[PDB]
Formats: sequence, C-alpha cells, structure tokens
Amino acid sequence: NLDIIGKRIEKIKQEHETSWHYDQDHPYKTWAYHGSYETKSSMVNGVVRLLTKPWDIIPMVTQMAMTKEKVDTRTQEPKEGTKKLMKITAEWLWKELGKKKTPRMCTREEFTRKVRSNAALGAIWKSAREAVEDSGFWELVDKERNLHLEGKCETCVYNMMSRAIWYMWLGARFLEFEALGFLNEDHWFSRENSLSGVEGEGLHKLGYILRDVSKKEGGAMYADDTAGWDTRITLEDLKNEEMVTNHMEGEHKKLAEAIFKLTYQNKVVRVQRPTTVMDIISRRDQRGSGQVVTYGLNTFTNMEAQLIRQMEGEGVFKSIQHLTVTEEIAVKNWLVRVGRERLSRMAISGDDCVVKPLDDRFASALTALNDMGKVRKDIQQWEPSRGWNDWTQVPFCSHHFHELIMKDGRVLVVPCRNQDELIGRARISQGAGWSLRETACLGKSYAQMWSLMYFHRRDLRLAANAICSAVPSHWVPTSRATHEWMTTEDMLTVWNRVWIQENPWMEDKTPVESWEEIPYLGKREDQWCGSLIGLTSRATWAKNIQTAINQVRSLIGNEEYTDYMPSMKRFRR
Ligand SMILES: CNS(=O)(=O)c1cccc(C)c1F
Ligand SMILES: [Cl-]
Ligand SMILES: [Zn+2]
Ligand SMILES: [Zn+2]
Repeated sequence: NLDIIGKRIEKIKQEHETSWHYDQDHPYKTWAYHGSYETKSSMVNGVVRLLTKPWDIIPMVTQMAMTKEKVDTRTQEPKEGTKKLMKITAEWLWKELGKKKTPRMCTREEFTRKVRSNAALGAIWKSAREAVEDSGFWELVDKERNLHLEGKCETCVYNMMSRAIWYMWLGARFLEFEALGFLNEDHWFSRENSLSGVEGEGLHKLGYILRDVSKKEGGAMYADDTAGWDTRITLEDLKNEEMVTNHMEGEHKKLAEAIFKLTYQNKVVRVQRPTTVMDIISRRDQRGSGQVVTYGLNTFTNMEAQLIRQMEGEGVFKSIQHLTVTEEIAVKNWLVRVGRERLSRMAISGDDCVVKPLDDRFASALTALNDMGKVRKDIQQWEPSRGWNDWTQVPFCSHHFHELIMKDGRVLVVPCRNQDELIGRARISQGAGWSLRETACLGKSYAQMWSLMYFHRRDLRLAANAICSAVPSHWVPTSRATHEWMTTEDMLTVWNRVWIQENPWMEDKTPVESWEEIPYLGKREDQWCGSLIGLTSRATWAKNIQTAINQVRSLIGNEEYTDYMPSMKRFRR
C-alpha cells in the first residue's frame, strides 16, 4: 500500500497544492481514492469514401464513422488448489519459453529508432521524437532508474482515457521497454518458440495455422472469448507473470522486478471526471502496462489458463479447492510428458484463443476457468461451451478463413471478415491535421492491404485497383501481424513473395504471372460475406469506375498516375 505509491501520490499533490480536495462523493468502490485537483474523434478518409460510393447507403459502414462499470470491478481470490495449478503451470511455461531464448535489456538506441519509425507506445517536448533528442529527458530517466534500483518509484503514473487505454510518460515507457521489451523484440510468443503463440505470424499465416491444428485428432475446436480479459487479471496472475524475472540476472533482474512490484502489482492512475477534477486512485490488480507488454503477458496467462482447462477435461485433477500431493505429481508429469503436444493444439493471440482438445470433455470443464476469474462472454457461467466442427467457421483475431483452390490446383488459405467491417475501417482516419497527400497515402495502405489479404473478395479487389489508380503511382503508403503491404514495390511481386515464395505450406514455387491467375471466393460465398454483387448500385459503380478514379485524380491534381483497372478481366480493352 502507501509505502510503495506514497512518493508518487505526494509528488502529484505538491505540484497541485492550489486545488487538492479529498472529495467524499467519489464514485470509486474497488479503486482506492487518495485525492483530487482541478484540470480541463474519428474523421472520414475522403479518398476511400469517394471510391466506395455504393457503401454510402449501408448503415453498417456509415455508422462506424459516427460517435465504465467494467474497470470499477474486483475479481475474487482463487481457491488454494487453483493457485497451486497456476504456479506449477506458470513455472513450467517460463522454463519452456526460456529454453531457446535469453532475457536481455532493450536499449535507448532501440527505443529511439522505434519512436522515429512510428509505433503506438501510448505516451503523453511537443512530441516524443523531440524528447529522445534531449539529454535532459534521459537524465530524468536515470533519476527514476536509480529510484527503481532502490525499490522506489516517483513518476511511473498511468492515465485513463471494452476499451480503456493507460498512457504513461515516455520515460516510464522506456523503463518498461528496457526491462520487458525482449518478450516482443525477441519473439518469445512466436509459434516456433511458444507452440501456441502466433506473434509475428501475419494474417496470411493464421488460416494455415488453424488448419494444421484441425489435422490433430481430438474433439471440436473451442473459441471462447473472456468477458473484459484485462479487468479479470488477478494479483495471482501478476505474480505468476513476474516469475519471468527468475530467468534474469544482475541489473536486468532488478529493473524487471521493480516494473512488476512498483508499476504492475501496485498501480497509480489519474482519471478525469466531468463533475473536471483529475482523480488520483490506486489498485493492486487488473492489467496495467504498455499495449505491447500487455500482449505478451496476456498470451502467457491465456496459454496457462487454457493448458489447465485441458488438464481439467482430461481429469488430471478432481477439485480446485485443494490439490493432493499425488495430484501435484500428476500435473507435473502431465506437463513434462504432454505439455508441448497440448500447447501445439492451441492458437493464442493475447486474450484470444482457439483450442482443439483431446476430446469434448473440455466443453464442460469450467471450475478452474471460472475460479481463475476468466469468465466466458455471452454464455451462462455453468453452461458447456459450444465448439466448432469446421476450422473454416472458427473465429480468431476478428477473422475466419476460407480454403481457396487456384486454377493450377495449389491451395490458398485466406483471411476473411464481413466486408462492411473492412470498408467501414478503411473510411476512417485517426487524428486530424491530415493533408490531402497524407489522406491519399493512408487510402493506398488500405488498398494494398486489400490486394494482399482480401484479393478473393470481388468488391475489395476492384476498389483496391481503383484507389491505387486514383493515388499517384510513386506516393508511399502511410499509417499513424507483419505489414508487407507497406511498400512501393509492385503488389503482384509482393503477392508472389507472400503467398508462393515464403509460404511454407506451398511445395510448388511457380510464380503467378498476372492477377487473372489469382482466384476469388465462390460468388455465393462472396455475398454471404457482405459482397454487394448482384446489386444495381454495385454494377453501375464497377461500370463507371474510371469516372470515380478521374474525380479523385482531379482533386489531387496533375501528378503521375497508373491505370491498374486492366489487371482485371472485364476492364481490359
Ligand atoms: C458489377 N456487379 S455485377 O455486374 O452484378 C457482378 C459483378 C461480378 C460478379 C457477379 C456475379 C456480378 F453479378
Ligand atoms: Cl461448425
Ligand atoms: Zn517509477
Ligand atoms: Zn468469409
């Protein structure tokens, strides 16, 4: 309690000694309130919208551009038998992830380049590029760093703003990255290294990965989402995640222990309240970390929870109230004998999972999952999970996957989602102050992603070609999974590299010579997934596409353009 968060709290009060008021009407029950002080949207991409006119009248698209009680909740302490299961599983899982990896500190150098190459670090000097080029900031970091080496914290404070992001100042983010960045930077949750993980795999790999699991003898495929995963992270989960420090040494060990002890297991947050007074609250549970460390620790704790749910379905342990000495031996023998095989039966991305268990007893194995506080979304606490019998219907990372056979018999496994969602996201730009050129380059990034991932959707291949015809040929795609669409190289060359050359599920490496040789979903399958084909508006839009292309060209001005439309059969002369 206050010994660990006091200094942070004291520093904030003193800097607002002319507003501090211990309001006794504070809405917090689960968050400790300490005091208060006085304080005080999504834009449309016009290039994408002008080239997607039929969607101007589709509410699912247009509503996406318009525009709690979860955070203020407490998860009960797991039973003793649950706690033992979690500790034994976490210990074994860090050892497996560590067999072929070395924990190491990340560098100012690595962090500096990251800020220059742009990446969502969630930080609060105008920008962060300037601070990185200011030795005063690094002296600030140094002070905090020596504070952390002494088991104390001064400036590592969260800011609150199914989604609530916790931003810290760049300095606090550096110290987090220094200590724990290795998890992401060195690919600890890669499929090679973790067996269940998919970190760095790419959307053109996830479908093949789900298909390989399918191959494994067993029951249905289960894909239960957790209700607000970050809010259900227990202090017991935070302490099992901290055991990664047991694989560390010297300074690094001490710096990592301090991030876990001082910023994760004992948080401090500023939240704006309109009644506007900045509220200084604290708690010892729930997920609070950078988005990227959040991803790796979410993947770890999800892998642990799913391997236990698999042990419950196999009857490795009878009761979660207490674990017999014999049951502990059985759990350990299970992990040593089949742990790796059981991790290979899952695909886990943060709080998202697909499990192909040994059989369907998994569906009603719910005691350990519920008691860890990982309560399933949109189903009764004790109702058995509904599994999937077809890998092409399993939801994962907001997608499903189709098996598509090319005219030459080679097999593509392609990512897919409702096309209204794809068009509605491409029509939105984050932040404002965008020039026409910057807006066009963001439209081109979406168009190139569509050509690479969603080429099998008739409307997206046409709109992608239209956008790439409407934006100057040499303008570079921008943005504010691996992103092979972020390039000025020809998209047919990238397609061949991604789907043929570098694709380990494709034995025959014969290049594709034109877009013609790249297939679509069946017409009915296209419609089922939101294609507008068969509609008067869509056909007029395809027939008159050169007119829409010319409207956008006229707005951008006299630039060098390419006509990509003759890459499609119909638009050839
Ligand atoms: C322009 N839309 S369309 O002419 O209706 C159409 C385009 C592509 C495929 C089909 C089956 C179709 F009906
Ligand atoms: Cl099914
Ligand atoms: Zn600190
Ligand atoms: Zn689909």
